[PDB]
Amino acid sequence: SLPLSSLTHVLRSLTPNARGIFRLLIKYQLDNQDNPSYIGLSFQDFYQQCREAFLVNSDLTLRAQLTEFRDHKLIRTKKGTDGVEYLLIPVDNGTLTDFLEKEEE
Repeated sequence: SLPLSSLTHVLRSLTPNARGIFRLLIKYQLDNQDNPSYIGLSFQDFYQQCREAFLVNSDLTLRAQLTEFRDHKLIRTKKGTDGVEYLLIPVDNGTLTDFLEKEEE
């Protein structure tokens, strides 16, 4: 797993909204970490959530952003029973927690 400081270093060269996007995805993973049936959010679901937080306004920009995240190994996808891609972050949840506690006091 990637350490907190490498994670921060990747994120600091992105835009404010990209950081928001990543934090929103963290929050979903951490809030559901004790549920073995949570396998992540679909793109359409996450897109709508990002749109409601004024983090993104097009399919295109979100998709570009997730693709950049994947190349940095900050997202992974897993196909559901339905053939739909579900989004998770392949970083230890302790590290992700520490990240949120720094990104606000």
